[PDB]
Amino acid sequence: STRLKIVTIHQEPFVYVKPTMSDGTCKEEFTVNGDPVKKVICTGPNDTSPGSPRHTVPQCCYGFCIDLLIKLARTMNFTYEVHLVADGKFGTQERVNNSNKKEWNGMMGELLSGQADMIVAPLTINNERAQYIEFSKPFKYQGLTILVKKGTRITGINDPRLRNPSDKFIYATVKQSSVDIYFRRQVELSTMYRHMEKHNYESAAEAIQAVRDNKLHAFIWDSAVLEFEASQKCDLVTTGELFFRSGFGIGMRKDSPWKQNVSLSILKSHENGFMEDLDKTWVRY
Amino acid sequence: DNHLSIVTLEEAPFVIVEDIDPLTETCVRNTVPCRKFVKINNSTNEGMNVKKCCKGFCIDILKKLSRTVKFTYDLYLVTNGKHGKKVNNVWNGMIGEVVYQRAVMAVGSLTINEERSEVVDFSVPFVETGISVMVSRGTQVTGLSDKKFQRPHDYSPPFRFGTVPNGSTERNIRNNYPYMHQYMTRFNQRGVEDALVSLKTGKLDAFIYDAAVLNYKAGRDEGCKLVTIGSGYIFATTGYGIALQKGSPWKRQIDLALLQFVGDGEMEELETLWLTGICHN
Ligand SMILES: CC[C@@H](Nc1nnc(SCC(=O)NCC2CCCCC2)s1)c1ccccc1
Ligand SMILES: O=C(O)c1cc(O)c2c(Cl)cc(Cl)cc2n1
Ligand SMILES: N[C@@H](CCC(=O)O)C(=O)O
Repeated sequence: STRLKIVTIHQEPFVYVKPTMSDGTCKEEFTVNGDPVKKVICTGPNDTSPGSPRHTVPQCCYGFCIDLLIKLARTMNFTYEVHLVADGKFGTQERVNNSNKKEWNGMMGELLSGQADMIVAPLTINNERAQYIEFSKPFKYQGLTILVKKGTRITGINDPRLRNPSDKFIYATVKQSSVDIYFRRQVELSTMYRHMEKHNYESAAEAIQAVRDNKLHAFIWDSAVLEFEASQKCDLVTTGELFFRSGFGIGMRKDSPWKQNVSLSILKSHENGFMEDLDKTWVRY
Repeated sequence: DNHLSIVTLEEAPFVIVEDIDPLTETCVRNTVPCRKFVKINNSTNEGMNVKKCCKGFCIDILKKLSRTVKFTYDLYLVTNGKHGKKVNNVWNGMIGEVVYQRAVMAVGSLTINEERSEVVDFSVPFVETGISVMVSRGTQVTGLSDKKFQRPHDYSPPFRFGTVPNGSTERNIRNNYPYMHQYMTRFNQRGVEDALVSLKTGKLDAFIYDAAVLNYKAGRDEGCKLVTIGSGYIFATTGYGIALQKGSPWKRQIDLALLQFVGDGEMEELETLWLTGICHN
């Protein structure tokens, strides 16, 4: 078939996921600035629970990455079907039993096994993944930053209340997340990691609420998300300079005939203001 | 063969050129040899390849790549243009040196854009950049779509804004906003330093230029009076990339090595060493 199988993941504001309405269509929504929200049907599991059947049902997807897909599809003249990654993960290498050989899970695993032809999601470009798949030039540049209550002054990762931690100023990230792994991996962040390990949260929503409830003083997380959170919640701000800059890219297999033109299209969309429009639509307010 | 011709261009703090130490005729400390063709006079095109020394953020990237990817190199400074522009259907600058095979690669403050990617290959980005706007603190500008830029004669007096021509920033403005662009050319700046002086003394209202260089200059500005608009506003976000010849056998290993430097914290070290300033916002 010539229809491309697109795999994505729920991650706001890049991909929202909602149920269809009673007639199986997606609710009409707009922005106050006028434009209808473009929505696509994505099939995927709708029960995350462990050991559960993965009953694939049509759902409604929209957001920065879906707008980007729509544009690429029209510009490059392809059709597509979207589904949500069956195991709910972005993609890490995990060990098999009886073997020290690793296997990718998540969206990476689906792309490599042929269950998808393209990953269209906020997929961090890094060395480990690039050894196995091809990435476009970044469709979104971002990094790590720090979410605090309005009025809290923190210069960034080199602020004294971060570098010399105490329980008078608690900071933390999400357990087992890409940020936690980054803080573990880097030896020079050892005293900060020791502090964070005492305080890390189970989810970003929980960390973000704790910042609101003055139980967590600073939450360290991906800047794209935190800028979106600051945009809706006027009591919370980001603070300090970005660090550990990174980019999100479209993912394709090594042999893909789409890779060159997908990347040129992303460059074109940055240069002509399309990407800025997506930023103001989905990441600001 | 693993000995490579590589081209660069001075632009602090990414590439900084020093004279060689006259007593030793060697490049020491954090510097590497780099040659520059210099004319004898204006009548003939006879010249000398002058031995100089280079350092900076992009030079440290080169040193790391040379070590990790295992090549040696002969580094030279381009003298035919600057970063790269297509003139009468012929690329000049760093891009041109790669297209016409005088250099295996170009290392410097070289912006990735679509038209350059048609004639060279780019590595993954190793510095985030794009287009920013520098003003004297207090001056109000929303971004590139600000009406004062897009329809400049709708204001009396019109807003005074310019760029340094012939790079990726001018090319983007020319392609996107024809009226803006033709208006701006009377405010063309010969270089970044001229523009900063013009801003600070109020002869210019805004300077539109590469985001990475403007963020660096804002960070060291005397009195922290020149700022980039917005919350680090960047239009047409992109990166500096290493330019290689189409189909280069070096691209894959250069890409993986750059991405490894990110993962191992090496990129954070180069930021601290070269890109930190005392001003913030
Ligand atoms: C203009 C804003 C800012 N741009 C920067 N880009 N990179 C750094 S640190 C070096 C680094 O992390 N490279 C890896 C990134 C590169 C991009 C894709 C992900 C991997 S700052 C800047 C520049 C100059 C002075 C002050 C701020
Ligand atoms: O492994 C990943 O690609 C990854 C991992 C993450 O945790 C991400 C988060 Cl929180 C937000 C966003 Cl926008 C992208 C993310 N990507
Ligand atoms: N870095 C730019 C030059 C400066 C600019 O035009 O912003 C380039 O590669 O053309």
